Amino acid sequence: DTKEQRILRYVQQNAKPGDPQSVLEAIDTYCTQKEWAMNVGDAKGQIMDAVIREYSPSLVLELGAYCGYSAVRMARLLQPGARLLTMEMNPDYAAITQQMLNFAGLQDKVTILNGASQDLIPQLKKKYDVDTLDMVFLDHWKDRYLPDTLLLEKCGLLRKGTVLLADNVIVPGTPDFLAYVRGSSSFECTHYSSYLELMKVVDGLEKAIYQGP
Amino acid sequence: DTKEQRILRYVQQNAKPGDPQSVLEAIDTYCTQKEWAMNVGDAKGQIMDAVIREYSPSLVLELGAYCGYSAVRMARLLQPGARLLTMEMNPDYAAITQQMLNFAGLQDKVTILNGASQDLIPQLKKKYDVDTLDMVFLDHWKDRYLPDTLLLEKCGLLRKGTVLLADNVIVPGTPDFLAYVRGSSSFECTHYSSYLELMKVVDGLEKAIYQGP
Ligand SMILES: C[S@@+](CC[C@H](N)C(=O)[O-])C[C@H]1O[C@@H](n2cnc3c(N)ncnc32)[C@H](O)[C@@H]1O
Ligand SMILES: C[S@@+](CC[C@H](N)C(=O)[O-])C[C@H]1O[C@@H](n2cnc3c(N)ncnc32)[C@H](O)[C@@H]1O
Ligand SMILES: O=[N+]([O-])c1cc(O)c(O)c([N+](=O)[O-])c1
Ligand SMILES: O=[N+]([O-])c1cc(O)c(O)c([N+](=O)[O-])c1
Ligand SMILES: [Br-]
Ligand SMILES: [Mg+2]
Ligand SMILES: [Mg+2]
Repeated sequence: DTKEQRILRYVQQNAKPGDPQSVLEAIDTYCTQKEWAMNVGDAKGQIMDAVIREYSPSLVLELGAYCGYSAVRMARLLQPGARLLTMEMNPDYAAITQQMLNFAGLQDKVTILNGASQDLIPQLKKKYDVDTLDMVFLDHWKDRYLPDTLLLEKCGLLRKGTVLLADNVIVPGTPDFLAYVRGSSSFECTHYSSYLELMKVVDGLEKAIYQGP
Repeated sequence: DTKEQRILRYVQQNAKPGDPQSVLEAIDTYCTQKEWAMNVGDAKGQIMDAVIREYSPSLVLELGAYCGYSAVRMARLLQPGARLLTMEMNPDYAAITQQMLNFAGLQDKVTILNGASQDLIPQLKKKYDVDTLDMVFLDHWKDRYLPDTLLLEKCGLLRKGTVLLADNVIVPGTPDFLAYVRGSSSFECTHYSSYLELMKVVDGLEKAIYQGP
């Protein structure tokens, strides 16, 4: 089996179907105690959660699904009738994502788009009936953040107020993208500093309440 | 200089005087980005916080102060009239702890005792007219947890309801202590699983809001 198949199996064993919180917690545990994986992670996930709650987007685009962790994070906070589209070019990853969404009970709010962003973004208006996007989460290969931002602009998919949220602008880093959006009057930028989710060591406290001799 | 001098300087440089929360955050930042140190840490510190809030102890004894991190955590949550005694054998560390508490503005709630727990525990009743303790936090050298627990009992410092809270019962581990309190009818035990505070890698998200062409 693969790492992504092992993550899904761990979720199926330990999380609760229909409970997105339990799914996030199970992936967090597996990927900090058993095998590291490139999910956005809990620390940066809290920041993502706050951006979703603040802007209450009706239509979100995610670039890079992997196993569905960030899709589960975002979709569980969407208002009724709000939607997430997520693009993923690795079909085995997309297959895991679909199963993860089904387990979490969020499959009716998320649509997986199979293929590469450079091929699918130009299809959003015609094939998927998108007018403009309310929010875009960028988390795919880092050398594509800037070209896809420019493609979204050229295709007329952004409007005033559309929120781009980009992972990993420090590590592995996206210096061309950062230079562009920070230097351009077309974007108002805010940086949110945080941490990667690396492997951890389990420890514990014991509470012992004295009962008398 | 020493690691503990560098930690204290980083706090004085970056935290707000009189603000315990800012002091904790500065220590967290230094000891996860610059140099690891044996503080209880933020994850286990949240559990400590919850125990303090649940039992609202009027008299707390801490075994092992180091730089004052856990003393700041506990003292900032103590109610009016409550006090913390902390024992620290290392005079250099005891001095750092005093400066740390002074900076945080918590010095009037904490009394530092500079000596070894096995020497000072039998003197608490005579030197401070202690009757019994409401809570004990054990976080000193791990081979002393069991003998100091037995000494606290012998010297009459525990009452029915006194809460012992022990750090590191998994890593580095306190197997004799754990076997004793879990096995003994004199203690009712609860385990709180958590994680060590190891070094982290800074990353961040960028929020870029589109304004138009
Ligand atoms: C870091 S992972 C996604 C993690 C996910 N956002 C999360 O937080 O759970 C990166 C993903 O992007 C996919 N990918 C990379 N370039 C892509 C592109 N141009 N179009 C679509 N998917 C892409 C990869 O196959 C991979 O699954
Ligand atoms: C892990 S550190 C304490 C960390 C502190 N509780 C915190 O979370 O910020 C251990 C400390 O215990 C002190 N120590 C070890 N054995 C002791 C003893 N028998 N009596 C008093 N202090 C002791 C050491 O000098 C050291 O500073
Ligand atoms: O190597 N990493 O720490 C990461 C982290 C990440 O969050 C990534 O998205 C990533 N990637 O897409 O290649 C790599
Ligand atoms: O080595 N460690 O990870 C630790 C952690 C700790 O929390 C400790 O208290 C410690 N010690 O007192 O020696 C050591
Ligand atoms: Br691929
Ligand atoms: Mg990422
Ligand atoms: Mg400790």
